Amino acid sequence: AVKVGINGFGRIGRNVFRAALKNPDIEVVAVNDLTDANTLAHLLKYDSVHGRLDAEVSVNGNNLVVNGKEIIVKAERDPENLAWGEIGVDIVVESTGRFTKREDAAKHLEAGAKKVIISAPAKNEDITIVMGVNQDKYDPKAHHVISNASCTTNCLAPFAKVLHEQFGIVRGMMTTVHSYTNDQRILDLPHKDLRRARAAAESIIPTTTGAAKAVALVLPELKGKLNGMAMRVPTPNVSVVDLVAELEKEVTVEEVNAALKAAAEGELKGILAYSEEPLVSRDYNGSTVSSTIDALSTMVIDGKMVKVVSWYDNETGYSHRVVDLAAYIASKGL
Amino acid sequence: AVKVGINGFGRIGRNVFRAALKNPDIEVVAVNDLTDANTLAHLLKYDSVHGRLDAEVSVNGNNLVVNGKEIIVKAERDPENLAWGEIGVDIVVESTGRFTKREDAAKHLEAGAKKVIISAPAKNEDITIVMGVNQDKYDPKAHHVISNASCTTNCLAPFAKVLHEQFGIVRGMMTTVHSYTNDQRILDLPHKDLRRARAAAESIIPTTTGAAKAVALVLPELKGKLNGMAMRVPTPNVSVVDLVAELEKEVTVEEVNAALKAAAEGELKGILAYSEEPLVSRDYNGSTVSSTIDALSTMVIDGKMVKVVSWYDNETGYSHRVVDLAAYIASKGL
Amino acid sequence: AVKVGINGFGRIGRNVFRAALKNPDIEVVAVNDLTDANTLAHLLKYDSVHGRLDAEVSVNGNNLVVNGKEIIVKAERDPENLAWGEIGVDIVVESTGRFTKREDAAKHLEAGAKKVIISAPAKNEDITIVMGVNQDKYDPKAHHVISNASCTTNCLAPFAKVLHEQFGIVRGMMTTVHSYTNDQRILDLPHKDLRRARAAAESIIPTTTGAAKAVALVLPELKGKLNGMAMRVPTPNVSVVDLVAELEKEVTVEEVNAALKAAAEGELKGILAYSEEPLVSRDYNGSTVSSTIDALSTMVIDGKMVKVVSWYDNETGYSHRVVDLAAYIASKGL
Amino acid sequence: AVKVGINGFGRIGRNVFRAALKNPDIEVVAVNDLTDANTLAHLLKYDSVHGRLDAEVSVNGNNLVVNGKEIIVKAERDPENLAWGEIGVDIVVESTGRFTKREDAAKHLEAGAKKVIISAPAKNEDITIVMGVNQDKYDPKAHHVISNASCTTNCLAPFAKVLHEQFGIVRGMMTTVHSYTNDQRILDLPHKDLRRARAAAESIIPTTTGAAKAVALVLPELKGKLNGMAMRVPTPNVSVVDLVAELEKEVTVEEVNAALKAAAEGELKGILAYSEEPLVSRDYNGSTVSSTIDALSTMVIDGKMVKVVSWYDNETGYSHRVVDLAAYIASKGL
Ligand SMILES: NC(=O)c1ccc[n+]([C@@H]2O[C@H](COP(=O)([O-])OP(=O)(O)OC[C@H]3O[C@@H](n4cnc5c(N)ncnc54)[C@H](O)[C@@H]3O)[C@@H](O)[C@H]2O)c1
Ligand SMILES: NC(=O)c1ccc[n+]([C@@H]2O[C@H](COP(=O)([O-])OP(=O)(O)OC[C@H]3O[C@@H](n4cnc5c(N)ncnc54)[C@H](O)[C@@H]3O)[C@@H](O)[C@H]2O)c1
Ligand SMILES: NC(=O)c1ccc[n+]([C@@H]2O[C@H](COP(=O)([O-])OP(=O)(O)OC[C@H]3O[C@@H](n4cnc5c(N)ncnc54)[C@H](O)[C@@H]3O)[C@@H](O)[C@H]2O)c1
Ligand SMILES: NC(=O)c1ccc[n+]([C@@H]2O[C@H](COP(=O)([O-])OP(=O)(O)OC[C@H]3O[C@@H](n4cnc5c(N)ncnc54)[C@H](O)[C@@H]3O)[C@@H](O)[C@H]2O)c1
Repeated sequence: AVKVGINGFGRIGRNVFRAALKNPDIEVVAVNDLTDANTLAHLLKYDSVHGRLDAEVSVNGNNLVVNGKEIIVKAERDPENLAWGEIGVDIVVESTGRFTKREDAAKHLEAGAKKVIISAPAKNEDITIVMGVNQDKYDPKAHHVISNASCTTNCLAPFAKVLHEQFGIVRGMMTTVHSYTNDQRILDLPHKDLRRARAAAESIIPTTTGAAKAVALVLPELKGKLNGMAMRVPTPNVSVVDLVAELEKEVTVEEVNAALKAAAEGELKGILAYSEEPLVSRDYNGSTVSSTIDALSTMVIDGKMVKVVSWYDNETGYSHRVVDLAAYIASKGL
Repeated sequence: AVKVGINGFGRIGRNVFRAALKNPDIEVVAVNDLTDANTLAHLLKYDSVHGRLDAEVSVNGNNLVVNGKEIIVKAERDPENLAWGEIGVDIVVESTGRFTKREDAAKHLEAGAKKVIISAPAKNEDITIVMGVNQDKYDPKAHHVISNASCTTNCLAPFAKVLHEQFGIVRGMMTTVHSYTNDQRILDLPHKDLRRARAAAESIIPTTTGAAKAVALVLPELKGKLNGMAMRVPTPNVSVVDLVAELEKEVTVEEVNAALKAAAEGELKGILAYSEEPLVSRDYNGSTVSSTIDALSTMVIDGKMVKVVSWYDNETGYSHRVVDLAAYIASKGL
Repeated sequence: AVKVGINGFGRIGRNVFRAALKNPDIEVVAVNDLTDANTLAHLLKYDSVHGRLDAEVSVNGNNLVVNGKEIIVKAERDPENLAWGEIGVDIVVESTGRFTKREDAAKHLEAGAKKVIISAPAKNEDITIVMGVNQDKYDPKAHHVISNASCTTNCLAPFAKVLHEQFGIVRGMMTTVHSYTNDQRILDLPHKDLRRARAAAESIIPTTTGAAKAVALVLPELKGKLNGMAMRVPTPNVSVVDLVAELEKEVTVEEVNAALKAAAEGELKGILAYSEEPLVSRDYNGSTVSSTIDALSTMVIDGKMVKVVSWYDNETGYSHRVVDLAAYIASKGL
Repeated sequence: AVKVGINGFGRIGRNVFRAALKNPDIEVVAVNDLTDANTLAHLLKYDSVHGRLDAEVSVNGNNLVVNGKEIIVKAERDPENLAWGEIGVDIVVESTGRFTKREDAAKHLEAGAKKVIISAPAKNEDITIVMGVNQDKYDPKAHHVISNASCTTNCLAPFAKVLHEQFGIVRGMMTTVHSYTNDQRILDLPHKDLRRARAAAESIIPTTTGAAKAVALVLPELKGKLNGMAMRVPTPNVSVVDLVAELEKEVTVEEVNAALKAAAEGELKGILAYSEEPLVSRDYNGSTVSSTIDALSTMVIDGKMVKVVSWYDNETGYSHRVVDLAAYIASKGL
């Protein structure tokens, strides 16, 4: 029903597409990138990480035909010339990675879109939402440039929430051991981040993350209580959050895991998951939840310091959240 | 001067051999493995991780010849049959990974050697030593079967000592993001550990570690204060320790780095190193120190919770400490 | 229908099992390995290359329970002790990699089975079959210990048959650029083959292959005309054959491609596939045919020399052919 | 001596820089890229493939200081603006990958340079040289825009030359199994070549090559007699050429190998090398020759069809040849 347009048909853009084909509440009517339709059809069809799209994809002139519906292909470098309004696009998913500051993202609104979901942390957005955490704070009257935060924040927030509500976080530090992404380099090339300049598939690469601090945007009570870093490693998809926290109450592993399982089975079902199996990163490829607790890794010291580890498919989970947010937003009235 | 034999000419035995080539004090005279001298000479010459050996290597009958010196090659499955005594070996480096219980390692003693250094965490050993942390605790009379601990423990202990001595650790949790080793599987094969059963180069693999508890063996005051986990990733060598600790003194990032830098330049010179460069794991390939603080990653929260990151070449640094321990033991009279 | 047993529940053993679940002609009633039922169920459930099995898998005592069918699990190191006969097993799939000589393989018949399929090149076998090439040569009275040849030979033979029949092969050389397998080493360890002793995921590793020579076992006319080598590379599955042959007739790329395409659509349907897409190795992960021509790579020089490239999922395509041969053999009378 | 400028301080640019450090005949006075001196200094110091540069490297304002030598750093996207002439640069190495067409490369001549070496196959150049094959054909008066061809052509031409001279090539097909380069993509992104669009470290990726054909530029007699393809694989550096050729005379494997070895030790010493060790790609990291025959891989069928395999460090060997050519051109007078 709600008409969606995707700006930047890359890892997240094409994964959102894939997640959207499942949602009957949403309809992707157009995509914009920097290439032609033949190239997009080919990239959409064959995915190195996710396998063949199971849908008939063809090219009809300048457009994509997927299961008989035509999808408009644009190739406009400048968001202002998109003309979203002319084709009836209501919600734009901004997934280029170039327009995360309000000045650029709002161009879509000026082009006739009713709402914009930035697929990353933003600057000056109306509101930053983590589904299952603070979607209730969205005001349809006032919020038009919406950030869906990062994949890492989507992983950490749901369980930080649980731990905080339940035991109370004094302070905590995280490490995300993260698959490489298109922001890195194949072989030692210039980068703003000198760590991210280095061959992506050959090293463990420390890099900064704003994800722990960003939790404070969706869970105000944690402002100034978490910090963290990332470690980019030689895998193409799937990541994991390692959080070490000092709690207010004294707990046991059993207690910590019970609260997490409860939430995964209740309030956070479909967002937070819980696993007691000894799995590895490849096992989570294709996982649509935001966070899956590795129960076997939970660990406590002195009743107060806990280690919690949670898996996330950084392309899939995050893309399903983008679609969830689009439906929720549309559900509040456009 | 002191003659050394190496049992198990694998990643550690060959790395120990390379390090011993630069040591004035010890001389490797014989090796034992399960293969022929021709295979061993090939493996010693050409290393996938460390490149070509810059030495002249040849085979003379059943022996390896390295820079004119003849090295005896044995192929004895049973340590008891080694006959270390006849060829004068006083110190045996136990690097097979099969004889880590004192009872098994003591077979070299039966075979004529005077001291045994097990290249891993041991069972019932006379003493566990971490060079620069507790070598002073070694008694030449009382201790014959000595464990050099694990690579991770050698990384963590030298800086856990500084932090504790300086600020006081209340409690702390570690994660080692570690390169794969020969204990893993190429493609999903039975293993006691169901996580290590999985394709080593394809996933992020959580696995347990006793390295954080094992710090208690060399710094008794940390007994029951640390715990940790490991994450094996798709790189062939070089690992990193990520420690999150609750300190007793309120600190700044600058004071933590200054204490670390101070120890690296002083007391722990050769063992602890300190780096302010934004490096990646490949830059640590060949590093001989046990631990190199990544000073740029140091972070504090609420003045009490710290994050310290330290690099280690799990093959080279650990091998260099094996040689250091061997010469320290020799220095104390054998 | 025909009851089957699997000896060696590894990459081929488990992939045959997966293939067999959707074949109504055969039924796997028992497997043999060197491990417990819990480890095998785990490995059957979660695969690093092929993902999660879509079947319900559990452990019932000492056995596996798959989709409500109890599967007997054995842990006999000696085939002669398998007692295949007492539980009605007619065909045994020999996939341990240890029993490729007819005399070793024949222990299975001593144990009560009626037929043995060795999942690799054999020694002294009754017959070597390549489905699609010479299965008509199977004789139910004279052949009991059958070899299904190698994955490489199953890729090459079907298209070498078309080129030969249509144009006539004078001579030709093959290279298989192949994924790594459990026969290789994680980090430089002794191996009979000094090339396979080297870190599997770190290099391009030239290795010998008998596959081009083995085509003569299924296509007698090609004896002495083909030879080749292999290059093992850092990918966990999927391989490709590059054949260069001197032909009898003058051809064009179009002629050669049309010939391959006709065979793929007619006689070799299901065994030989034909692709006009510019795909990469990951796109063929899960592919069930033995051979898929990369039509874009077909090249001719001087009307006489041709280059043909064909893809193959070395685990899946091969495993499906084992299943096809088991079904074929059962149709001929047991 | 000859003052050299480098345009595009990338994999080839910095490897040429490394190679030049050793040449007393050539002096690198300036480099141009698109970033600052601090970034370039860091990239030159720390290399993911070749390790730490053994030289003192610092930044002196806006310049690089290497072992006392100041190296001017420019950052001009447009070659027209480099003003080579003003700083005395005689030879320019064009290694950005963007200016291979004569009209773009000639811009360096208009900016004051005397000669331009394009580090890639070119369009409309004055001449294409393969050191040790046709450098004798270079005319100082007439040739000012010179291509040093590709890394593959440099591997192939030296031994195709020997083979043709000795036995005579009728026709041949080559496959180059090649390390990934910065021309590829980390995770499926638009690319002009839909093969090269796919995740580089995840697959075996077939791609066209003009290297076989380009041999005819340097060995005119082979025009129309060779063709080939490439396969990009998950390794960061080092490649291998696989040539299958129909010969004019009848040879033995022993004859072919002795011809290659004779050339490697005579004519082509330092360009063509010969190895009888069973080595792997990582063993050739840092290899400065153009082509190293893998003698154990030589194979003959019917005395007429030959397979010759040759290794090449695509970064280092090519880079030393760029330095070789520069020194050659200089010696003929500027
Ligand atoms: N990859 C992940 O795991 C991930 C997860 C969550 C959020 N994100 C965020 O999503 C964003 C996209 O990341 P990605 O990994 O998908 O990147 P990407 O490189 O795969 O895709 C970006 C796409 O945008 C296109 N593009 C670039 N500039 C354009 C322009 N001006 N107009 C139109 N198209 C343009 C590119 O051609 C490409 O197709 C970034 O903000 C990233 O931080 C990424
Ligand atoms: N790789 C590392 O980073 C590392 C670091 C520190 C300590 N360690 C420990 O060192 C030990 C060896 O580790 P590795 O990685 O060098 O292993 P590895 O597999 O590469 O080497 C073991 C070697 O021992 C030989 N061997 C096996 N059984 C033998 C026997 N009975 N007699 C003689 N030789 C025998 C094998 O042929 C092989 O060469 C293990 O205890 C491991 O925990 C490993
Ligand atoms: N992986 C491939 O691409 C492939 C393709 C075609 C043919 N093959 C052939 O198939 C055979 C198996 O290859 P793989 O890749 O599956 O190997 P693998 O190493 O993955 O599996 C071997 C299995 O046999 C079990 N095993 C070993 N010795 C045993 C014994 N004595 N009794 C019972 N079980 C035993 C092991 O525990 C393991 O599960 C080899 O002959 C191989 O050449 C392999
Ligand atoms: N990598 C190899 O093995 C290899 C080998 C032989 C030849 N080559 C050829 O050499 C060239 C360079 O290849 P590479 O692998 O080094 O690539 P690269 O991507 O590593 O480096 C190119 C460098 O050029 C700089 N650059 C880009 N545009 C520029 C501009 N307009 N002005 C100045 N600098 C600019 C980039 O920042 C980068 O540092 C290509 O033509 C390639 O085909 C590459």
